[PDB]
Amino acid sequence: SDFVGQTVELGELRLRVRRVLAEGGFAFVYEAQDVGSGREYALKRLLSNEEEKNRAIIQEVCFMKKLSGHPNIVQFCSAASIGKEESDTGQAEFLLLTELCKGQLVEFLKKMESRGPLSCDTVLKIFYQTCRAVQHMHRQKPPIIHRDLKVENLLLSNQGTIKLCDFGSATTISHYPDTPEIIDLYSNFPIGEKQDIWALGCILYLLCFRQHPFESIPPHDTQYTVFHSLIRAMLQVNPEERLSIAEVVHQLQEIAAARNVNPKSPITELLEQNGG
Amino acid sequence: QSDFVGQTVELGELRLRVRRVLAEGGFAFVYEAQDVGSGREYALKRLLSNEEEKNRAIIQEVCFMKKLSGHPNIVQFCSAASIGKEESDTGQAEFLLLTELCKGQLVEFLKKMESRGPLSCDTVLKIFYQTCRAVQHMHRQKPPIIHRDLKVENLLLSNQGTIKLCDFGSATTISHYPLYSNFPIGEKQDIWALGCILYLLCFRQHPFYSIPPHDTQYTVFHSLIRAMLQVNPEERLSIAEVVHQLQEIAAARNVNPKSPITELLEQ
Repeated sequence: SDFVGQTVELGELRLRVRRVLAEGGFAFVYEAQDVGSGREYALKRLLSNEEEKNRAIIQEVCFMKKLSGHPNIVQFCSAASIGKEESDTGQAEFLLLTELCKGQLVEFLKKMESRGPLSCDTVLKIFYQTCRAVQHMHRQKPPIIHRDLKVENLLLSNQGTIKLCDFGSATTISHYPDTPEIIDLYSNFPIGEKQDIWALGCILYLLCFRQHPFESIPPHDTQYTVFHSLIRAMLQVNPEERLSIAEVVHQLQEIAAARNVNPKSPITELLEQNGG
Repeated sequence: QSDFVGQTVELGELRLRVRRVLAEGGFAFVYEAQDVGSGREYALKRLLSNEEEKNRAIIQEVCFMKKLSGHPNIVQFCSAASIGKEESDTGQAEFLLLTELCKGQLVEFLKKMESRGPLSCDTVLKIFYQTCRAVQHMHRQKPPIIHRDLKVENLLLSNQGTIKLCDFGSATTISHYPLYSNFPIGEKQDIWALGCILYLLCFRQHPFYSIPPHDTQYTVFHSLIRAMLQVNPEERLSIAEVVHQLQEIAAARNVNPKSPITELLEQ
């Protein structure tokens, strides 16, 4: 692989591939710059030799496009595909172009470790903005379930706000039509939301206490008390007793209003630091 | 455990007497049901769930059944309904899927025919064509619906003596589909599974291969078997090509391959 250095055409864009930003399973992510305009992007390149992988990749692209437009989701810019024979890999090649963020949230959190625990207001804004993204997913008809919510996948935008970008594990119901009860487009069964709520509860716990919860709230904590009932309500062992994302977001708004915080605003205490 | 036989279940205007069990398994049981007000008979599938992942898979199955209904080789969807965990007698979410009642499972009828010797090429042709036509309807959707569990044991025979597909519990597709229609997304594995069915109908064993060296009866099918069972998925025929070849075979045998499979229907 030396995709770095190449130029890639996507519609009217001519993108110089500047460097690698991230790698792993299906895919690598690069920094790219459009020659005509100077605009900068993240370019994800996913390779497939197999029809099951084709389906998963195309599904990811559809979710990115569907969810784009929310302020806490990365913006979808464009996508393209190269057939196996016409590609330089001898594989199907998929190119997904999105907004370039400042970097991964955890890189900015590392910088704070030497200084001290995060303020409750910083936690509040990170977690609110994350939960707002998840809300936008769960409110779709039918709901889109993320299934892989983790702190290490969250991005910080250039404006200092959280962005979700990893829809490779997401799922929903296809061909949803937009005494027992006849099934209506007005259905009220959970279809995966509750596991996203649990995963978010783990994020909250980790943001406050800086340890992973499964290996209870630390008995001597008095700094993050404001979040204790939410943590307990999201980490209920029985999925059906967990809050919905609407209730989670409502509670975080109440908390923000009571703390004089606009929870949508830039997380400036991270944005003073370096992570990408 | 079927306390359910003998109950009456209301689904809108239907009042369905649950007459007996037809089929069972992990997810679900299937019952014969009869509407009191009309005398109409149905298959009633009852799917129980204690978890959200299963709720999703169930509702997905219902959505596929409803989307595919209307094709002559797909069981007809009639209605669906749910009972919440608390209001249900199981202490679980209960889903009820009501469809057309078929005559029975295809393999039951094939068993009866064993006594009479190998199936004629015409019978194989009609069974296989009608199966492939159902799969074609799936693969032609935009985006394609992939079945993923095609097997001879799951095929039904209708009351008119035609093949019906009914098991969409393993199916998948792409949601929120908008540059992409050239990529296979699972069709080739359905093709392989269908090739196994054709082989099994002719030679009465599952290929897993090799076409039996001494066969001269089913020669007309040999290349289609080989073309569907290619080791490399991308070298396998599409379902459109498969159907085209079966139609040519039919026309050369003077057979309307959509018509009732009468030789099964007298069993």
